[PDB]
Amino acid sequence: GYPANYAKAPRFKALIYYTQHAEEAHVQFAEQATTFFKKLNYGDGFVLDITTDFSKYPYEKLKEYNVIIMLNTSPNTKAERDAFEQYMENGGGWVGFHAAAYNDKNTHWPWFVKFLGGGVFYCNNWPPQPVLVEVDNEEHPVTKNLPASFVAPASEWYQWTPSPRQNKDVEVLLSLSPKNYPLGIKDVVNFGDFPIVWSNKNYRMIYLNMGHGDEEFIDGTQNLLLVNAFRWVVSKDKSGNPFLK
Amino acid sequence: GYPANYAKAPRFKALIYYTQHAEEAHVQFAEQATTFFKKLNYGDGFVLDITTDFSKYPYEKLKEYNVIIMLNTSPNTKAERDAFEQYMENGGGWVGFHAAAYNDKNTHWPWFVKFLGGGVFYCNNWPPQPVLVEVDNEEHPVTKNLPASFVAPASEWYQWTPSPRQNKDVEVLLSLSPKNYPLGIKDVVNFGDFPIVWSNKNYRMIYLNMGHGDEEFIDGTQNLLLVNAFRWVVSKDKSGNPFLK
Amino acid sequence: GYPANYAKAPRFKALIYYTQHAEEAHVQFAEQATTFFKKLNYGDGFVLDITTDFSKYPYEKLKEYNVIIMLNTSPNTKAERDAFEQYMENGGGWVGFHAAAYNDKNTHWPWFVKFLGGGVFYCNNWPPQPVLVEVDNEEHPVTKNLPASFVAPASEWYQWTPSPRQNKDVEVLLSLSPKNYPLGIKDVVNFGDFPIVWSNKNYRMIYLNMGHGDEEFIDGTQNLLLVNAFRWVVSKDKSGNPFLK
Repeated sequence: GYPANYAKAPRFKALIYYTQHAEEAHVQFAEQATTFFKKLNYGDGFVLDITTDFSKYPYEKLKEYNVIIMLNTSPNTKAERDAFEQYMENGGGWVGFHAAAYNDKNTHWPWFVKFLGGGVFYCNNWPPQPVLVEVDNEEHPVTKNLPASFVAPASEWYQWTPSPRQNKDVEVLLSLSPKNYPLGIKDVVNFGDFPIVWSNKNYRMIYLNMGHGDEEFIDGTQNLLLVNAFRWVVSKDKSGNPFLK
Repeated sequence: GYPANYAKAPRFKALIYYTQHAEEAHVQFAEQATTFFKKLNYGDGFVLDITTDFSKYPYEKLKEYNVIIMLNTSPNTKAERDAFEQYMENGGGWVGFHAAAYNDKNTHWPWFVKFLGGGVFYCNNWPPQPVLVEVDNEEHPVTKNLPASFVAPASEWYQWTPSPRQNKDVEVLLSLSPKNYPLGIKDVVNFGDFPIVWSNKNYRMIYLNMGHGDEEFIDGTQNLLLVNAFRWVVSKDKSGNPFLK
Repeated sequence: GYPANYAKAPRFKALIYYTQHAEEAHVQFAEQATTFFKKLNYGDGFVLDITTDFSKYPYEKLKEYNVIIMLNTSPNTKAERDAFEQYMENGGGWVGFHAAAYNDKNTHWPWFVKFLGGGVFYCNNWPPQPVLVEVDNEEHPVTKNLPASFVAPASEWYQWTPSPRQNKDVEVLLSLSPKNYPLGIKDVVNFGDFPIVWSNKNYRMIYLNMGHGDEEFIDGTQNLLLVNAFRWVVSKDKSGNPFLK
């Protein structure tokens, strides 16, 4: 048999959402990550919509998207938050990066904290720097063609309380190695669990902690992780896997 | 004695040939790869000539080059084809990239199909993406200082039929790992042998499947493979190894 | 308790010194390496001063710095050499790159030759190219989160005589692998010991042989080595580790 499946029309719809109302380093990442996903849509393998205004997307308009890619922020208004809740509870897809999972005592969105796996922002290192990362599960579609360990390019890295690993429904896929400790020049992280890529198995979602600055696409290994993360979430659609059409 | 051999004059002549009559991503690679080889000639270690018109090179003018670097296409006219045939049959050198080996039912160049090792274009993945690659032979001068496996930067990757590995006179040096399967977002490759760097031992030649887009030089490991590929073909010259002068 | 130490004010002072009176490739590295250290000082984790004139820094003014980063040259006048000698003998810190350690029969500075570990310039490869490098000691703070081996991005590489490894007081941390031999297109290095990152344990210092051209920051792994090198020299300040404040 022939080994290749050539698409006859776009396979699925993806929505990119990012804000300009964020730290310059987060806007820079969001703009370069948009270019990265646009390049993946050269030849129209899928339908890619880009927005800076999530208020135009109630649940009824979010339904058509296989996946939402949130590059630097999460919904802030009740209307936006409710739309995303209903979308995720009804089998929607999510690829979240860095500050898209940021939450503290002033977020007042317990559904989101639960959706992420319980982790509230705890600490971070400073300045952004490369780190040694480790694959927690080598048999997963996100990591099956990734080296067991590699140096990720420079980012600001976050710890959470409790660690998402403490959640029975969370599957941690990549972690920041404790061999990096003490980590930081300005703000130093000295210990603790440091997961950076995970999935809450109750939802069709993946979170990646990297997403800061203008140099997150200089590394082939991390770019492969991003392709793998996006592809896995898209393939898991309850209405069917789009790569089999 | 002293461990270094300093050149007294340029060691050999190389010719770069690429076309502007190709997909923009093929011209982008060709332009960046030309810069890469120009940087290797800082200080004039060799003589590097660059052309976009192979019709100016009959066999008598190709004789003067140790190696021809074909970045994105192969000869298309009988005169150009015949010149390249005579050059390769008389001990000439070749470094071919990506679309320089492309051939199908409308090519009508059976010598070139044989020269490449028999492989006719079969399929490809889409869009371009990084992949896990594996060294087939770790003792070879092209791969002796390369990691056993690594993630190559983004490219469009080709399968051939029959696989060049099936030819007794071909030595496969690098392979796209089956751990990458299923490979593709638009056009998905699900199985089969996937050699990407090989040599037909009947000629002083090397083929590298990568060569697409404007980010093929972001990776030190793949840049080393390219230095190694070029150096190996040049060293094997029948009139003597230029690196020993 | 809490795993993170957030700085309340800049932790230490660093001085960058580079010359414009050097090969362009050495000036290009120096300018990009200055940007790299400026990015490490985003948010003012430390105080970073930059100069092209070391004659403005007698010992009395050098004492205020935890570390001196020498990107492409060493002190050339007796006044500049005496200032640097007194600074290093009184517990000063040093991070040196590439041509900053260059010395030959016309240097007439035996203190510096001793400070470096005894190595006099012997030979080099040409043109600059990536190479397979190996970690010599995996337990050291400079290498504890680095892969055991990796391909470093393109640089011109130096051999010394005698090897710094022959010195009982020197700790070699990274080496250029002999698997790279024969190394070079123009100027070929065929054998010998090839250390590239080391420390003379009699001083608070680290030397890194890389530092040539405009593409030394394309690799996450080598960027981590540079962060690690800088952090380790700074952390060993006799007046106390600045990262524990």
